[PDB]
Amino acid sequence: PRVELEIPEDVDAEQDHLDITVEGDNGSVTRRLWYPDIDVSVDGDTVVIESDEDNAKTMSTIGTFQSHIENMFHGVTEGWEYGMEVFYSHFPMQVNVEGDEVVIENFLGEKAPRRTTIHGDTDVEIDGEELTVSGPDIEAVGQTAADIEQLTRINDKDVRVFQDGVYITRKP
Amino acid sequence: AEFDADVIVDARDCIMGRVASQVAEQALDGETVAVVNAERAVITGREEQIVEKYEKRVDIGNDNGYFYPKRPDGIFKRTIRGMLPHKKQRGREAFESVRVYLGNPYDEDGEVLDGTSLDRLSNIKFVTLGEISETLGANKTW
Amino acid sequence: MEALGADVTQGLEKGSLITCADNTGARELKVISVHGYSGTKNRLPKAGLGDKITVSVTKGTPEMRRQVLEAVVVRQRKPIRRPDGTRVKFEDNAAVIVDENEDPRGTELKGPIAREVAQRFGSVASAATMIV
Amino acid sequence: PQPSRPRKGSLGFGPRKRSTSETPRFNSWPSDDGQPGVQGFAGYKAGMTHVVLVNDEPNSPREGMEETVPVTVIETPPMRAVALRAYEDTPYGQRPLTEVWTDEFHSELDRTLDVPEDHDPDAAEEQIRDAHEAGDLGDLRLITHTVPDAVPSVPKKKPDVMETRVGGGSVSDRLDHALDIVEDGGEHAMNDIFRAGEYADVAGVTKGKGTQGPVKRWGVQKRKGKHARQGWRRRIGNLGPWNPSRVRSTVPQQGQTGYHQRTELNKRLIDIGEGDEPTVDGGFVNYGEVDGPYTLVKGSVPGPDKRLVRFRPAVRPNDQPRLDPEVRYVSNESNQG
Amino acid sequence: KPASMYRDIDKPAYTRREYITGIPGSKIAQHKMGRKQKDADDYPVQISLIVEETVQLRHGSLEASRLSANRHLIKELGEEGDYKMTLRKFPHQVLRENKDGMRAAFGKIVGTAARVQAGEQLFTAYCNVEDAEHVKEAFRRAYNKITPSCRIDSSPAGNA
RNA sequence: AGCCUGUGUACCAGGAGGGGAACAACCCAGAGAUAGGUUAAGGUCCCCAAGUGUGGAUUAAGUGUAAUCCUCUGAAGGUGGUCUCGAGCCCUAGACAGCCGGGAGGUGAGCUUAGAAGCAGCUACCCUCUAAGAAAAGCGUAACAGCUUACCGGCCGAGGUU
RNA sequence: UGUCCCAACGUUGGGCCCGGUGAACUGUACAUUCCAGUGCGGAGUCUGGAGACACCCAGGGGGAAGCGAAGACCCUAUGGA
RNA sequence: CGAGUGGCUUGCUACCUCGAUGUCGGUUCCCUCCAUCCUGCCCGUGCAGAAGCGGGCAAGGGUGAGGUUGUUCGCCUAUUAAAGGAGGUCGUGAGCUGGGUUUAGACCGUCGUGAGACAGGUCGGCUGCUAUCUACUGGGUGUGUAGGUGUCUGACAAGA
RNA sequence: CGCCACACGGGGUAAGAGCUGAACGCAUCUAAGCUCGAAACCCACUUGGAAAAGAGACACCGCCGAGGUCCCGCGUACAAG
Ligand SMILES: [Cl-]
Ligand SMILES: [Cl-]
Ligand SMILES: [Cl-]
Ligand SMILES: [Cl-]
Ligand SMILES: [Cl-]
Ligand SMILES: [Cl-]
Ligand SMILES: [Cl-]
Ligand SMILES: [K+]
Ligand SMILES: [Mg+2]
Ligand SMILES: [Mg+2]
Ligand SMILES: [Mg+2]
Ligand SMILES: [Mg+2]
Ligand SMILES: [Mg+2]
Ligand SMILES: [Mg+2]
Ligand SMILES: [Mg+2]
Ligand SMILES: [Mg+2]
Ligand SMILES: [Mg+2]
Ligand SMILES: [Mg+2]
Ligand SMILES: [Mg+2]
Ligand SMILES: [Mg+2]
Ligand SMILES: [Mg+2]
Ligand SMILES: [Mg+2]
Ligand SMILES: [Mg+2]
Ligand SMILES: [Mg+2]
Ligand SMILES: [Mg+2]
Ligand SMILES: [Mg+2]
Ligand SMILES: [Mg+2]
Ligand SMILES: [Mg+2]
Ligand SMILES: [Mg+2]
Ligand SMILES: [Mg+2]
Ligand SMILES: [Mg+2]
Ligand code: NA
Ligand code: NA
Ligand code: NA
Ligand code: NA
Ligand code: NA
Ligand code: NA
Ligand code: NA
Ligand code: NA
Ligand code: NA
Ligand code: NA
Ligand code: NA
Ligand code: NA
Ligand code: NA
Ligand code: NA
Ligand code: NA
Ligand code: NA
Ligand code: NA
Ligand SMILES: [Sr+2]
Ligand SMILES: [Sr+2]
Ligand SMILES: [Sr+2]
Ligand SMILES: [Sr+2]
Ligand SMILES: [Sr+2]
Ligand SMILES: [Sr+2]
Ligand SMILES: [Sr+2]
Ligand SMILES: [Sr+2]
Ligand SMILES: [Sr+2]
Ligand SMILES: [Sr+2]
Ligand SMILES: [Sr+2]
Ligand SMILES: [Sr+2]
Ligand SMILES: [Sr+2]
Ligand SMILES: [Sr+2]
Ligand SMILES: [Sr+2]
Ligand SMILES: [Sr+2]
Ligand SMILES: [Sr+2]
Ligand SMILES: [Sr+2]
Ligand SMILES: [Sr+2]
Ligand SMILES: [Sr+2]
Ligand SMILES: [Sr+2]
Ligand SMILES: [Sr+2]
Ligand SMILES: [Sr+2]
Ligand SMILES: [Sr+2]
Ligand SMILES: [Sr+2]
Ligand SMILES: [Sr+2]
Repeated sequence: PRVELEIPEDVDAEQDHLDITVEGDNGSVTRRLWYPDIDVSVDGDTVVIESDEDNAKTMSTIGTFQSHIENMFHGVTEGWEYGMEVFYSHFPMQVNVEGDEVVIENFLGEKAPRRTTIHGDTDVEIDGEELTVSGPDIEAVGQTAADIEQLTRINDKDVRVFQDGVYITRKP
Repeated sequence: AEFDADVIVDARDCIMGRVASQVAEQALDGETVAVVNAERAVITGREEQIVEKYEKRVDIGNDNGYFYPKRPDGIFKRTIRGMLPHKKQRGREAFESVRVYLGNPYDEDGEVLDGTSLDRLSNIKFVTLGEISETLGANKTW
Repeated sequence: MEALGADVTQGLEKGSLITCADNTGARELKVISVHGYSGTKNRLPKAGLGDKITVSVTKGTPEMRRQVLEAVVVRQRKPIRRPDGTRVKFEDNAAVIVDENEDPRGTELKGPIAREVAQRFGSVASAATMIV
Repeated sequence: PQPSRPRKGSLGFGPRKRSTSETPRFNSWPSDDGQPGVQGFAGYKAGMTHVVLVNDEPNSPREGMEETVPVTVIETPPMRAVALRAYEDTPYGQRPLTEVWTDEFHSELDRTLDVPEDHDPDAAEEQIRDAHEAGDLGDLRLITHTVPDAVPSVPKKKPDVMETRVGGGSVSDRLDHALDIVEDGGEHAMNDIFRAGEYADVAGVTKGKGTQGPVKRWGVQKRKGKHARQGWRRRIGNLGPWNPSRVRSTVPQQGQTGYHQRTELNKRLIDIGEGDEPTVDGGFVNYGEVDGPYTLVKGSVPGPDKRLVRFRPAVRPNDQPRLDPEVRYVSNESNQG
Repeated sequence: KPASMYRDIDKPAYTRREYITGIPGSKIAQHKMGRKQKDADDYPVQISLIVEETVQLRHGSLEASRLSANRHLIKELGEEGDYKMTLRKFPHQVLRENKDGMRAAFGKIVGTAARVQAGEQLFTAYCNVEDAEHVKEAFRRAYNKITPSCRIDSSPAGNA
């Protein structure tokens, strides 16, 4: 099978070996697309994903390589953004960005601060009870958002009663 | 400390057991062989089950002893020993005229033996001797 | 528990017979167990100054005899070491019956108590005449 | 029901054989942080006494109060960092590359080594710096020796020699730092390395006890009750099951006990001084009198009096440092009595 | 007692009541179920449960499977649903048990079983094209209580 | 049961040599000495004589690389893991899925009930506008509200479904 | 009351080294073994691996289904008392 | 009702051993298994919390002291994070014990005309050996690598 | 029976919580990829270790003499050694 992806005019796609780099006005993203007998290449103004194999496993990855590439196109231009709201009942939760990680304090009244490191060149901006996670690499951005929500996970008590935490509000 | 090898084999991206088999065959024929870039030699399959096997060999033992190597250096050298009658004179002689190295201490480059090559573009389920050694706890001196 | 404030060489074991330093009606106590303790194979469980122990009343009034109660060791013959190095030892081994809250069951303590003990069980202390 | 019970003795300090070097040999060194600096020193054990200190622990209910603390007195006169050895990184680990020696040697270093008469410190240095340029340089260490002569209580004059790593800032800077020490004459002291109140790891060869049985050597029980009168008093039950048909090396047996190297972690240095303040009346038993550079280590130290003990900045301290503890009293009462 | 003890055909046929006494009664309550007054031809669908291996099925197993199957058909079609199912086999083989070592070992009589050759129909149902799936479920529950694997074969039924 | 007890036969016993890791009776084989040659069983990546043989396919589990067997396990049950073959039906008059838009009036059906208005129960389940739109399939409400399904239209474009 | 918790230190005689004296038990052979397997199913000796430079001193006894005694149990004998 | 795994219980068989492989229980000492009792990390709950209950990963460590009884087992007591189970010739008598079982003495009940008998009860009742080989704990002498001193490396190995 | 000392922190995982993500336009923690996550695994720490047969490295001294043995006085050592 063969699939061709016309690259956007705002974007430039370069690739050497199994790595592919995509750049736009919003930044750049490099990925490794490695799978048995699936060739990914930049043919002029289009990216080509092809293979002589056509079994269920090969077709699966081909479809995966595509979305990853289209996602890179999107991220280098429009960019990726996830929205998050910080909710707390009794204890005021302090959420702040420090260095390359967001720190949460007073979660459920805890003395020790909870924290997580931000992935990639991802940017995290907080305004009141709202957080916006954004960047070109959907992987890094997507994980960072998830990590923040996970960072307030509770296993010990009934979640229905204790709901304090930062939740993904808008998914791009 | 200098090893006049008649043959210098490059194990990079080569199937360990297939190279080992030919190096043994040649050592028995009287050739002095030096296997180079051992840390880059390869072994196929699920990294998880491959490692479970080598970890078991590391955990085996008792007073008599079952000293199993952890470095790509010795793993490979042992792989070759299991293909040589190392307890017989001719076998020990062959085994002792074979050596394995991390990286390549020679100026000349080794040759790639036919049939032992692995194409990374066509395979994803394989592991590297170096990766195995690191998992086993070896000191990545290479 | 709260640091005792001294080093103790347990001078008692399960089965040891000791004096009941109070006016509960119990005269002699037998050590059955030591609160929070867990020993090792063949080792007889040991107790010393400051430990809370389960006891059975060996000698005393009919009503008290044979009752299984909690107590606190207040004195022992085997020495203990204080922060300044000095060792301290008493004339006998004694304990005071105490309740679920660690308050002395009796109304008066008999004989001296170790400062270290008094500090750990204040209510027991707030009943002592002498505190050495 | 056959109650459980941990085994007798640790399997981590064997084989329980006689040590090869009476001089202890560290198998680890502190991490590189502060300015370059030698990561160890040495001295000779003298004896013990006690001191009274003002509690330092800011988390202690007794902070600021008198506290009696046992102390082992170690005579720590100046040592000579006589050479600079460089290690290069190779496929088979670290290997000595070369050494930079000096000219001024203590008058009796010739009781142990064949002191250099013809040496070239620059070719060596050159080779070293070239190795650094190439990026094949492994850690840097100093060949060090003690000056037994400065210690009257110790009969020997033959210096004890040990290698001590130099850690610190950047390699270029500590390499320069190393060369400085060496070239001078190598003379350095306990001060230059440790400060009272810091934690050190002490290493030494324990007191020898020759052959001892399982009870003493491994802490196994003696036979009990009636079992102690039949002909067996201090022998273990058995050497193993029917199968495996062999005696495992893990069963407690007789043999050499003592005279083994041991590295005791986190020993607090109570005080580093010089003079005879810690000395004891009548003299330390089987040692002599102290009057010179000394170090007071909190607690016990492996080895008999006179044995060579080695210090190193603790590699795994549990607590933060509380420098220069206040010593209000140092016992000088006779140790006989 | 485990079926492993009697599921194979490793003994002579033992069925002669004239020479065997004390034979326990069968646990099978009914062989013909559903509306047994109506004919089988009066149905558009005919589905049988076929045994894939030759075996012996003790009456306690025939009862459990039949019960656990008709029960479902009753629960899904009612105590009078327009269907009918037949257990076409009867436990003729008498089973023993040697319950003294191997001396005079001939066993005492303990039960009965039906011999079924692979490929045969143990059960057969007749339903309307509507309840065709309710019967397939009844059989699924039936073959779970007998030794061998089974094929749920659909005889008259070209409405798929 | 590597059990007990029959029957027929070949084998061990009393049968070498070759193979089967080893291994009385499993395979080849019945054998004077010595010599050359060709095969048998079984094998041909190395250990160890002979292929890293050819055409093709499947497997990703190190499954497997184990004729027979006390010796080699692997079952009932389950699997949108993957490959191959077949049948029915739908589709460029645009299928399947997704997304967007519409989902409307008589009329909160009648009964029951203080009330029940798709959605407690009982019964009925009809017709207008129209490209569609139930006397309502699933939540939801104290009952409404509200959220969706059916149903129609659009965007999209090639197989889809059983 | 050291039977025990829980062991310690000490005493005398041995043990250890030296001079002299100087046996016995036991010995199919070979024998540096270990892990698995196999085998008359409980192998230092067979198979596959692993380990293994030779010799000597002291030791406590895991194994040699250790040595000692043609099993006192059980059965058998057209045995004995 | 159906399908299995183990080889901890019991039974079956009579393949090994009668020119002997010393019983049970305990003790001492060592290694192991996981079908996990505690401890670590998880999932569900008829999960508010606290705590229960059920389930998953996981064998690093721990799992103790006592009363009857020879007991194994089990019952009981106070402690405990918990006081799990099992294999190693039902590990362990050329290690210990000798309470039970199982010689010769004796009594009771029952059986027998009797001698005598009875997984019925009861009191008493013997435990040999100087280690040849192997195994291991420690200690030496030589040879090999191939003039001496001093300092190291670190393949491997042990640990809870 | 007394006294002293005996980690924190990394790395990779299990169960599990998730991210991106297709086969199957959607969905999906999984098929490729990734973020986390156990007293458990590896490292950290301690102890042994040139007989590691690839039998090792460095510095200096020496080959008419460096070093060593016997001898003598002794123990921080020790059953002989
Ligand atoms: Cl080993
Ligand atoms: Cl060989
Ligand atoms: Cl692959
Ligand atoms: Cl207790
Ligand atoms: Cl004992
Ligand atoms: Cl013939
Ligand atoms: Cl494999
Ligand atoms: K016998
Ligand atoms: Mg006990
Ligand atoms: Mg004194
Ligand atoms: Mg005094
Ligand atoms: Mg015969
Ligand atoms: Mg031929
Ligand atoms: Mg060949
Ligand atoms: Mg397998
Ligand atoms: Mg006989
Ligand atoms: Mg008899
Ligand atoms: Mg007669
Ligand atoms: Mg027989
Ligand atoms: Mg014997
Ligand atoms: Mg499990
Ligand atoms: Mg709870
Ligand atoms: Mg364990
Ligand atoms: Mg036994
Ligand atoms: Mg024995
Ligand atoms: Mg005996
Ligand atoms: Mg004996
Ligand atoms: Mg008795
Ligand atoms: Mg008589
Ligand atoms: Mg009898
Ligand atoms: Mg008796
Ligand atoms: Na492979
Ligand atoms: Na090993
Ligand atoms: Na004796
Ligand atoms: Na035995
Ligand atoms: Na024949
Ligand atoms: Na053969
Ligand atoms: Na396999
Ligand atoms: Na005594
Ligand atoms: Na022995
Ligand atoms: Na089974
Ligand atoms: Na565990
Ligand atoms: Na008991
Ligand atoms: Na036995
Ligand atoms: Na025993
Ligand atoms: Na005995
Ligand atoms: Na015994
Ligand atoms: Na981790
Ligand atoms: Sr070949
Ligand atoms: Sr046992
Ligand atoms: Sr040293
Ligand atoms: Sr080391
Ligand atoms: Sr005795
Ligand atoms: Sr054995
Ligand atoms: Sr039969
Ligand atoms: Sr079935
Ligand atoms: Sr081939
Ligand atoms: Sr092919
Ligand atoms: Sr067998
Ligand atoms: Sr089979
Ligand atoms: Sr199956
Ligand atoms: Sr062999
Ligand atoms: Sr002996
Ligand atoms: Sr015999
Ligand atoms: Sr498991
Ligand atoms: Sr738990
Ligand atoms: Sr038993
Ligand atoms: Sr019982
Ligand atoms: Sr009895
Ligand atoms: Sr009797
Ligand atoms: Sr007796
Ligand atoms: Sr030689
Ligand atoms: Sr996962
Ligand atoms: Sr050497």
